[PDB]
Amino acid sequence: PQITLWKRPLVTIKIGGQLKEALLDTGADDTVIEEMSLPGRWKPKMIGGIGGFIKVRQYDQIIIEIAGHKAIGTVLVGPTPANIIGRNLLTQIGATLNF
Amino acid sequence: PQITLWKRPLVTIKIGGQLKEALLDTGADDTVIEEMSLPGRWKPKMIGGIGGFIKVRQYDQIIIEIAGHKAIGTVLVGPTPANIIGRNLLTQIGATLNF
Ligand SMILES: CC(C)(C)NC(=O)[C@@H]1C[C@@H]2CCCC[C@@H]2CN1C[C@@H](O)[C@H](Cc1ccccc1)NC(=O)[C@H](CC(N)=O)NC(=O)c1ccc2ccccc2n1
Repeated sequence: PQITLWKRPLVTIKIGGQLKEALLDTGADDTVIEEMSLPGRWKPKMIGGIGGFIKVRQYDQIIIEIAGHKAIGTVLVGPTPANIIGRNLLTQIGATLNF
Repeated sequence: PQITLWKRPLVTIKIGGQLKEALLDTGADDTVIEEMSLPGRWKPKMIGGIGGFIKVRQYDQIIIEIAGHKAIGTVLVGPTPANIIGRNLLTQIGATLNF
């Protein structure tokens, strides 16, 4: 598909057995998902945005479907205002920015 | 060009006649540049990211070249951790996401 940028590039994702809407984000190194009760072990992390840092839980090898494309990788969970799909997963679904 | 996402999508911009590096950022509504002297009228604004909100100077109708493509639009100048080109200017240069 092709997604224009007139509006936020939101797509449906499936993670942890739940459907969510998430932003396809070339500016994000990492994938950050709003607080949800994912099972298993995690590692503490702090990540940096425009306004400072937030505390997140780092989960590895998380199964995650993005606009119908399967992916697996690291997902950070914590108190974000948007679910964001960053480059660690955008590469897995073969996304490019084109102009 | 077609830009893959294994690395940060950094390009050269020209703003105020000065060359800078900036991130092509589909997750950003707005374009935010580090503190600089910039010819133009500005008004105070607040914008949010992960981590919270910051104060910026909003400059409208600024000429900016992005990877050799012309845009003229709103640039926010302030203590951003990084120079980001958001959707307001990505749309001007005809950028899309593809997968
Ligand atoms: C997600 C994370 C891994 C932490 N990465 C980042 O946050 C990196 C950090 C980099 C260094 C600091 C400068 C910004 C760049 C790019 N960002 C990605 C970048 O795409 C980031 C992702 C994002 C989207 C929505 C909400 C929050 C955060 N967007 C932003 O920082 C832009 C800034 C702007 N235009 O005003 N924010 C928004 O466009 C935006 C939209 C909705 C919101 C609702 C509530 C609160 C804040 C909201 N911010």
